[PDB]
Amino acid sequence: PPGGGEQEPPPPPAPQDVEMKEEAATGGGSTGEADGKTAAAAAEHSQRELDTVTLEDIKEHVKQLEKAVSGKEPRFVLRALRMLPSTSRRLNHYVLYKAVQGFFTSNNATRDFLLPFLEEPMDTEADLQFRPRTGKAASTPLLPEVEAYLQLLVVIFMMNSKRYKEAQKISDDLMQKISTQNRRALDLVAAKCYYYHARVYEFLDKLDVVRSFLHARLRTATLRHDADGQATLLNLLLRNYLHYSLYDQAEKLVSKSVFPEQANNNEWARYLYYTGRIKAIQLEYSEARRTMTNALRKAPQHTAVGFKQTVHKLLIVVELLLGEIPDRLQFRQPSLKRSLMPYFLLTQAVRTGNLAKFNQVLDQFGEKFQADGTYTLIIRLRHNVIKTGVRMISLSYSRISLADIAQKLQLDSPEDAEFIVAKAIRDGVIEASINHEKGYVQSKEMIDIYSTREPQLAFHQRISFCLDIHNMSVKAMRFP
Amino acid sequence: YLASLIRSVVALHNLINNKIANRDAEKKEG
Amino acid sequence: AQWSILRKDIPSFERYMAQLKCYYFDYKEQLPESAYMHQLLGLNLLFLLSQNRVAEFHTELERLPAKDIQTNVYIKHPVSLEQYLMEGSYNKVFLAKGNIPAESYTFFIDILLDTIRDEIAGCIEKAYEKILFTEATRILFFNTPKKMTDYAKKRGWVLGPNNYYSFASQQQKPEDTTIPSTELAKQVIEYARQLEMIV
Amino acid sequence: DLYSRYKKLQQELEFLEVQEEYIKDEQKNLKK
Amino acid sequence: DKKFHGILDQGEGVLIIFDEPPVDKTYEAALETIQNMSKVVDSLYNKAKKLT
Amino acid sequence: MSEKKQPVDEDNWDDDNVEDDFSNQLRAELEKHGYKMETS
Amino acid sequence: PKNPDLRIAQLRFLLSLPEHRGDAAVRDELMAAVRDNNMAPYYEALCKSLDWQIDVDLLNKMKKANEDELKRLDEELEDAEKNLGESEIRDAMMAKAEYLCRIGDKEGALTAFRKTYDKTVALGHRLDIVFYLLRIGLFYMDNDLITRNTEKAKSLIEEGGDWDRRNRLKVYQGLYCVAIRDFKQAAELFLDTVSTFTSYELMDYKTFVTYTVYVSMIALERPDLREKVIKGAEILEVLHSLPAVRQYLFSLYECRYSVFFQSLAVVEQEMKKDWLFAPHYRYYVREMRIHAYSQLLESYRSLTLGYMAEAFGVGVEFIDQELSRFIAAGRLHCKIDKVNEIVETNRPDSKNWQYQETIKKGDLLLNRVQKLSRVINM
Repeated sequence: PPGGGEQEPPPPPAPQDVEMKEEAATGGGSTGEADGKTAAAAAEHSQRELDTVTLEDIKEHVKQLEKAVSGKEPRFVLRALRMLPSTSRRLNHYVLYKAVQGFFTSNNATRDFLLPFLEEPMDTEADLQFRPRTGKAASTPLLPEVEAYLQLLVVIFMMNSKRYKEAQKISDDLMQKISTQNRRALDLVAAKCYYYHARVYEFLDKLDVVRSFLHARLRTATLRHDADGQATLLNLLLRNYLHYSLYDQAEKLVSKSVFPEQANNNEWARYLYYTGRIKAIQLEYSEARRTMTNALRKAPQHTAVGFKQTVHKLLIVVELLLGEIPDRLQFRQPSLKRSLMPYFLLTQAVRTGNLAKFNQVLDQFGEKFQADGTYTLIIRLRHNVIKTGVRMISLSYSRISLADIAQKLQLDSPEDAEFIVAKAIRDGVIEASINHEKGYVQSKEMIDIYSTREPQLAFHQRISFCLDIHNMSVKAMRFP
Repeated sequence: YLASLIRSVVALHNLINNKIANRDAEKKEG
Repeated sequence: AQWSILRKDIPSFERYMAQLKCYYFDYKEQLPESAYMHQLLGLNLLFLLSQNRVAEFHTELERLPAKDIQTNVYIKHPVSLEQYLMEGSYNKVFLAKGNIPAESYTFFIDILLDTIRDEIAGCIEKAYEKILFTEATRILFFNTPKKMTDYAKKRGWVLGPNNYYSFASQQQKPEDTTIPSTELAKQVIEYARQLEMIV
Repeated sequence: DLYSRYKKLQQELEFLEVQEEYIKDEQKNLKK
Repeated sequence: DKKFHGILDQGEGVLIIFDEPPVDKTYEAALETIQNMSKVVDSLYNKAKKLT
Repeated sequence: MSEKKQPVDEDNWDDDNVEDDFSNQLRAELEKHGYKMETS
Repeated sequence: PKNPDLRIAQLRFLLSLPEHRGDAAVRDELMAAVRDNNMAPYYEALCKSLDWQIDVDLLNKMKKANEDELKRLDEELEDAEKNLGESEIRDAMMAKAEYLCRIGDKEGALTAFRKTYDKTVALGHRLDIVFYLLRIGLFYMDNDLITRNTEKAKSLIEEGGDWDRRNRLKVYQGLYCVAIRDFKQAAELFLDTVSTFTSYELMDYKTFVTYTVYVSMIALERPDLREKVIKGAEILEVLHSLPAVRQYLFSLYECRYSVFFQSLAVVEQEMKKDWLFAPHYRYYVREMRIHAYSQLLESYRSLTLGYMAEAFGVGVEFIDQELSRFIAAGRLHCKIDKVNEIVETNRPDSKNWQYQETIKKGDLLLNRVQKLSRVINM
């Protein structure tokens, strides 16, 4: 109390003041923009939702004693807000109760009164007209309530709060979404409640119970129209079915719901991660690595974020399933130190023709390979141990004797050198050909890639994308 | 590369010049 | 399932095996271990290798935590087999045929080798014209078999004066490639269309 | 009210399809 | 030292004489504008970053 | 902007292109690469 | 104090890291270490060398004497003489830190430099201190101090005085050769070789010529290399002194490739005796070996690698394996061959070169306006 207790009065009141006026001006601003000029995609909806991912998770973790978040429940226990006097009565109460919680002690939430902080705030004439207010101020008290992590009769405090909030969401979904479309708000609300309800089903039994309900929310999605609702629920529905290590992937191959068609640069980024995971395991290697490449370069705007460490981890494997390998560890992180040492020393052995070192890597770093969800490399990367050099030779040489290629690939027999090169050309490693008469493996024709109509194909791709930006820009620019 | 790109960037310049002048009259109405 | 593979029946074997897999798709699986499961999967794992469902082969392998490597030769036999199909190793498949821990897997392996023979055939059915009977022994297989009579009656490859004749499988390539003139004139039109017409 | 709102949305929708038509037509004819 | 427009062959002992293409100018003037257009997008990149 | 996909997470300063090219090819480059001539 | 000092940092390297080399460095360092009053840094250097010897307490009281003899000078000075700035308190207390740079470690010297930097008002005395920081950051190759004060030398100082910056031009590219920047920034401002006397600010001349001739044939192949270093005459004086260096030049320019390898063999082994050496040797030779190949494959388009067996060196299979490693490296634009034994080349045309650059820069700006269009419009 003389050391830290004197610096206990400054942390409540300024987050009680100006952080309160954030959602007070936003929730006032989002409501009036839901009333008039209802197409508010170009408004404060997005960045406030970018804040609720980032800011309010690190603005507060505990329920903020001396009445900053512990005071939110005696603040919003009494909200009528129904008619224009009932709002202006409560606008006086927004002045009164915030002043009382800024001065003195209201109902102090000592981590236990959460269900009477879900009835009586929802009671005392709380509206479904302010269903964004009930939607936000039920999803935001998940975050002091989960991140306490004491988990002692709080799992049901999670469970009741989500079912209250989603029954409010269902009551929106059937009754009068008059020019509002709370799906923009309630998508990440459906996500954030079910990131941790997934975590609840990590501490306890399996989470196909989530997936049956998540089909039902996706069944009521896609029927109205798609405005990010199908997009957010699809990545959620895919994740457990990929997280389970059963068969599980032909369900996604038949999942013909491939189109969100616009995803605000962030759903589309990790959507391409999960479908790249799928196309890699069913041996469609070349299409997988190029959409893994598209996923890697789409959201790098982060700070050592860890899933960037994951997409970078898979992409080097699938290109080691194609022979080529780039520089990888040139952007070393405080966490990449753990993940560079296996895979750089892995491809060190892949480029060489060594195998007793390669099996030494497997015994050294099998636990991390099993932890990363990549058991399958040992059955599929031993293929490209011979396919790396034969692509390297057919890139270097032009007309090789197959007798000479056996010692150069240390194949220890000249007669099966027909068969590997037959496997290379039938699968399309190199466009070369064999003369089965005196040992020739001769290469392609002369390079003719300017006067043979091929520059027109790439030039048509760049027309069809660049002026497509032009037409999409002119429509999107002039709203007034 | 010379006609499709440059016409797009000019129309992209009309994006930012509109959206700045839109909301700065919006936030400064009251 | 044991009766289905014994009676040489293709659509019914996968019919019962799917419902068996549906019974290892049990949601509430207390289920003390029926000791026939691992070779039962190995029947399906070898069968679905045999009809060239290689994409379905590797996506089925997800369900086993440590039985692939630590033990269980019934599952270890097809994945070591599929490893031998990868790099260059045709002959080890045909040599390690004669080693099965279970019953002989005969209805799987003969179709399995036959769908290797046509790949060797489809490599050797090219326009590369003539080889001899010793190339049939090396590439195709089998010093003097009934199989040389098989390909004599099915395909050509007739042993003439100690010489097989494979015909030219070479294409003709009739190309002008200015004949994309209508579609190229079409392709220019939607350029100027999409510049204009939104006024 | 639930039927009368529905026709009033149709009548306005038919109208402001006509006004976007000739303005797109007039702007073409104005360039000459 | 570019005194001459030809090429040699060791496998033939044969000197071959050819000419040069002077039509580089259109593509050369094209890709210098891309260096200009790369900077104007960077100019609009932080213009949207400084204010939304 | 988390995705909840986090949960886990000149010495060598510009070398890795040259290092991915050659690593250990008797880097002294003289005792065989220059000493061919006694073998010829 | 600091002026002949950098040869010591050579013998710190040469004695230590080649463990076989423990014969001659200690023969002329220890007799130099009992001289010059070198007392603080050599304790770890005596650990890696022969273990101990009792001259430590001999010069300990002698380094304490000259510490105290001039400490009592400038404390009596500041208590009696009342000028400040660049006063007698100034040059006595910089003589304390220059007693530290010659004798002590860096840490007492650098904090006395920061103590005396804010007591100055003239830029010439400021820059001479920044001369000292740059040299002591070059003693111990500490890459943190040298990046800072060079910006201090550029921005905060050298809008004033003049031609004490060419002394630090040789230090800007002393940084670039100890870095991997062996390519263009070193050879560009090494090219003004008109600075002659082997001073503190010009640490050596003849080895400076060898430094700027080794780095020079990577910056440029023939965009008139021959005017700046071969038609250059003031460079041609002192490479007339060194015959092996001049032979290394003219073998490459007059296309004598067999004697070029014998020259390049001596260079790489002579490079081993250097303390800014770590970026050079594995990268320098392989860049020059592929440099000689590229111009030799020029002027031919049907070469036979049997012609490399005598016009070039020997080793038919040696040329075969080294071209194979370099073609697979993405460099050395030609196509090696087996049993025909004809090294055919393939170089692009004008249009086949220009089409590749426009499709690389095209997709770069296309991706650039992909992301920008997604930042706007929500």
